[PDB]
Amino acid sequence: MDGLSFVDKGKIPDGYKNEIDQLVKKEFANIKREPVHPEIRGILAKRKGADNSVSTLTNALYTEYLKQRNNKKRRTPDFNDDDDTLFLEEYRRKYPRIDTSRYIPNESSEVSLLGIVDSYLKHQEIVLDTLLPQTVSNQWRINNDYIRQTCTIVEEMNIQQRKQINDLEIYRKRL
Amino acid sequence: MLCAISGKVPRRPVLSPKSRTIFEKSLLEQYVKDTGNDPITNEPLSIEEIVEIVPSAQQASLTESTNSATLKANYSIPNLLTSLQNEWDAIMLENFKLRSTLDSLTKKLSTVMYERDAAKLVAAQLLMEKNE
Amino acid sequence: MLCAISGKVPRRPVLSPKSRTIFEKSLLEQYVKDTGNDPITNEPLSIEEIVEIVPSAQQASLTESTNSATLKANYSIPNLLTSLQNEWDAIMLENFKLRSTLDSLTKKLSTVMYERDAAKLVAAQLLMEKNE
Amino acid sequence: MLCAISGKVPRRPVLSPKSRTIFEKSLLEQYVKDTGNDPITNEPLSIEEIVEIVPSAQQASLTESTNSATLKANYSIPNLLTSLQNEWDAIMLENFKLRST
Amino acid sequence: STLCHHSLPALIEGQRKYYADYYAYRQEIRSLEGRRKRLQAMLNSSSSI
Repeated sequence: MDGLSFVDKGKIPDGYKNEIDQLVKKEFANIKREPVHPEIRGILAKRKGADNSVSTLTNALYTEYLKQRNNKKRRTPDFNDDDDTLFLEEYRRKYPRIDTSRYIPNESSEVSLLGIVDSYLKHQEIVLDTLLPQTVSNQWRINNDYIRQTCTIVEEMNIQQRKQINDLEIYRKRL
Repeated sequence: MLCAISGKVPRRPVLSPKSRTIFEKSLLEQYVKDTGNDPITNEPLSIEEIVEIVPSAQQASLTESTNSATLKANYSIPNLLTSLQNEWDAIMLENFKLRSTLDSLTKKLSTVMYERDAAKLVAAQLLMEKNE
Repeated sequence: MLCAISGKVPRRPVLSPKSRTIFEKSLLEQYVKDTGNDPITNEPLSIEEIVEIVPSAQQASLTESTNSATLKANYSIPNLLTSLQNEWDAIMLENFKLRSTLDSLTKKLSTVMYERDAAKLVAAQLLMEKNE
Repeated sequence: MLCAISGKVPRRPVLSPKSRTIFEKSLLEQYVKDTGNDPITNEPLSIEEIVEIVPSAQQASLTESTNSATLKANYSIPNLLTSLQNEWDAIMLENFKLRST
Repeated sequence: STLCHHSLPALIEGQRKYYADYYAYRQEIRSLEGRRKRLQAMLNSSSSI
């Protein structure tokens, strides 16, 4: 029954809608459910790319996340830990990170580390004194102009979209 | 105009003739090497079909001023390394969010599809009983 | 860099200008004596056209110190940056593929929801006409 | 062969015709654009006079496979970033020593 | 902030709504053609008894 007719929504009493909702629930209970609907497999089969190193890392992170989510749900249900923050905390705990804090000089610091810090500072000084003053204002102006034009364009796109929706609703009201 | 893959300003902009869309040269060339197809239409696309766009000097200034660490007065090599790590973190978080969303949506879609098929069945059954 | 004839590190590197390729001096000189031609391009080449690459005195001290662990560190900054760039390209493509799948699933979800609701309305009409 | 400026294996090797020396393309082009001279001989050199060395297919495969095979053990982005930081520190120590001397 | 948090999401939500309404309008056109075909098919089936 492919040509599902457009039944005029206002004529049917709501009691028949609630009874149909119950009947559809009953039949949906009788339907055996596969974990993915057969139709969706065609879409998902397009996702399969090459096994790049990144894909292995992101798969690993997501799998370990799923394991920690399960174990936390098993331990403490009250934590309104947003999934994002939990993922980030796990990634920070497991994987080695750039530690800039080692650059803070201390009296106990080795001369080697002090000399590294001094060289970093000297380069930063030269950039701030000689380079950034000439360009930063221009960069900010250019970025602001580009963004302003982008905003204008996206607002015009929003207007054109609302117009398309309205024009289509008019067409649907002429049928 | 942003690369239709990264959502950033392309450092080397190229046009796919199949989708008539702008991409970052590296990203489009890699996608074509991996798939032989246009990323938008999935039509077949070779590297030799890609039309590289010639940037005007103003486009160069735009590319270097947009999304550049040189916009901020805390510019330094340690700060660059930290910003890089932070962007990697944000991208990993985004990838996680994408996966979690796709899983949830797959489950919701499957549910609504079984509901639709059940509804179609109920409608057919009612029409059959009414015609007996 | 390896001599294109021998596949070994040359003890006296020379560049052919025609092929812009590195050779061992004795091998290129002998091949040019035997043939008069560049071994790669087959263009005519003379012994006076051969550019003998002078190893810098720094290169000599470095080619002693290449047993040092700091040259065995396969992590030159340009190579690290390029590896990072390749991983960024890869992640961007994975994210794009994810987003594209998610959007297609969303459009399908909407379509199915409309099919379900139209089906349910047809069923509710047939049930009305059956109970009357 | 190493770049006469960086002391590292180049990624885009070039020859100066004046000094007859190998450099990394980016470094030599920058030095010439700044000074108009070859960094060793100080003879005047243009960017068009630079001879870009074409790597043989065995050299391209060797550069890719040395990078690949040795990064493979630490190819995770976190290890890459840590190595980058450590290399920067090494360079900054060398620069500081030079400046102090 | 205005682009990322307002104008883009609004554009995408509009696009999703348009896609859905267009699919609906395509179904309605098919249903009208199908009513005309179902009438013709009923007639022909009664004439084939």
